[PDB]
Amino acid sequence: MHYQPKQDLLNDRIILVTGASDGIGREAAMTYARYGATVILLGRNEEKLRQVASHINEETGRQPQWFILDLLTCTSENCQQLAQRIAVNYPRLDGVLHNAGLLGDVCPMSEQNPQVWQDVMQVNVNATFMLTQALLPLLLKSDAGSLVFTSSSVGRQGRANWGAYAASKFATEGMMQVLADEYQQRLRVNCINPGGTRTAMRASAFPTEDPQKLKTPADIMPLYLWLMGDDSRRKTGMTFDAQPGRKPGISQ
Amino acid sequence: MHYQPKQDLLNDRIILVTGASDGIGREAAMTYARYGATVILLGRNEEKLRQVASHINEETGRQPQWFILDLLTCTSENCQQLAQRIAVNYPRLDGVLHNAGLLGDVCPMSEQNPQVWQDVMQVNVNATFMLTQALLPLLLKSDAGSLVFTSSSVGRQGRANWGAYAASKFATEGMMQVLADEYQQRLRVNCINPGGTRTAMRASAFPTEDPQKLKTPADIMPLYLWLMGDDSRRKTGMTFDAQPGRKPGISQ
Ligand SMILES: NC(=O)c1ccc[n+]([C@@H]2O[C@H](COP(=O)([O-])OP(=O)(O)OC[C@H]3O[C@@H](n4cnc5c(N)ncnc54)[C@H](OP(=O)(O)O)[C@@H]3O)[C@@H](O)[C@H]2O)c1
Ligand SMILES: NC(=O)c1ccc[n+]([C@@H]2O[C@H](COP(=O)([O-])OP(=O)(O)OC[C@H]3O[C@@H](n4cnc5c(N)ncnc54)[C@H](OP(=O)(O)O)[C@@H]3O)[C@@H](O)[C@H]2O)c1
Repeated sequence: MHYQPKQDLLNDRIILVTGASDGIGREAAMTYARYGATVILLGRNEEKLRQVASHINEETGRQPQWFILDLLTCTSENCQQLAQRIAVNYPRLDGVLHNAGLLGDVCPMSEQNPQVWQDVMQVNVNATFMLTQALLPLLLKSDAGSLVFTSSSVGRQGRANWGAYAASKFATEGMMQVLADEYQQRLRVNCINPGGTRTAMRASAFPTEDPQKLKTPADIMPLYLWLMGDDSRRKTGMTFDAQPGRKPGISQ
Repeated sequence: MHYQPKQDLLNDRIILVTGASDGIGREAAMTYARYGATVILLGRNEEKLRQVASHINEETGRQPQWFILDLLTCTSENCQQLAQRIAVNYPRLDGVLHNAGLLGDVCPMSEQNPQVWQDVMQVNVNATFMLTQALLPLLLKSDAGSLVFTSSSVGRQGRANWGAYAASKFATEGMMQVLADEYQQRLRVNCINPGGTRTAMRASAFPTEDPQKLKTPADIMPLYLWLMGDDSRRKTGMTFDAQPGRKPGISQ
């Protein structure tokens, strides 16, 4: 998506980003900030969140708040305590970008490791679900709350060596549609499939690949920017692609 | 699907059916038997499996073997011990129908109960995955092993009150496609979405509904029969509907 907006586009918007410590999440949080947003960072590692908060401070003069939450093991209650902690400092939430993710094994189903498989379901689906349940209220208390999940090409068509991850992204799509058709004109709820992007995790699943050939988290930010502003205030229940017509695979 | 075959159609086929104690699983197991198959019953409750085995005995003179396996709590190893127990008594497996399922809460995401949500993921996806991993070998040792999963209309498009269940069925579809494109010409791997059928579980999610209005597990057996015989030996990676053009909803 080509999309060129005012650096005040998100001026009075409170937006929580998961997986904000790295890759696309770090990028999205920094970009939201740079466009006015009052961003909240979520991750497991505090030092990594300190780093990110500090850079947003350098870039914008306001320092974002971070909260720690480990999706692999957090409980429903853990998620409610979080929402409560948030609630004191913020009147509401205008946006939630679910970006935290676990890849897990890329390998044949025969070799796919079950603990890892389950770890992937837990982070990508279950905890992602529980956190969105704990955050649903704060969001509903927005002029027009925007909720986006992170999908993938193997969340629309499963390919040979993808495993827990393909299954988890399908579930993400499903989960988005149930929420979308359920919050009819109360919230926007969509997925973005970012596409192959230059991050450590794309490296890990494609070591052959030359990252210089890949597009960059900054390169795909337009879509992220769109789904969060007002230019999208009527669109819900959809799955947007960041690199339309890049098509599956490695070389590119 | 209209499909009228020899009652020797599955004559020398070994077929394992999960959720064989009730509903569509009980039906499929009894129908396979009645068409020649050497059927293996899986479930959690032994007495309920005794009942079913005994009726197949009345109907066909051969008594099927049952094995107990509780998908909510079984471990990877639990699944391997099973496959081993099977392996002694059977040279291979010509078919595996994954039919065991958990509905979980039908209600808004806001009210969706997390333990139940996770229980549904565990049975429908995770354990279904681990059991198919433990059974993959026996299956590959077949002339043409057939593996089918059980999907649902909310595994293709998520609807308001479906929850863990919609998400789990999407994942099922994903899991089927990864396996299908991965066992290229080595196995057939498809889903059947049975459609609204007259079972206790359809009753539970649609109490308004009049079951007399519903089609019956025996009424949709053609598709089950198809996917398992030779008349389908080249089709893989697909999602077949039992009641094509019934369309979502209650009244019907
Ligand atoms: N980039 C691509 O090629 C592409 C393609 C398909 C899908 N995606 C999707 O893009 C999203 C973001 O990917 P990325 O490449 O930006 O990520 P990344 O930098 O490689 O790492 C993903 C993020 O997830 C977080 N995370 C993992 N486990 C967590 C846990 N248990 N608790 C809390 N946070 C956890 C990590 O935090 P920590 O640093 O603290 O560990 C990390 O910041 C993912 O959901 C992925 O599925 C991207
Ligand atoms: N019928 C429909 O309207 C329709 C529509 C959509 C989807 N489906 C699909 O149809 C499939 C079969 O449904 P049905 O109506 O035939 O089923 P059902 O009779 O209502 O019960 C489903 C079966 O799953 C088994 N099961 C549940 N939890 C288990 C566990 N933890 N361990 C082992 N087995 C377990 C049950 O065994 P026990 O008796 O021992 O508890 C039962 O035999 C399901 O996968 C469902 O998703 C059907």
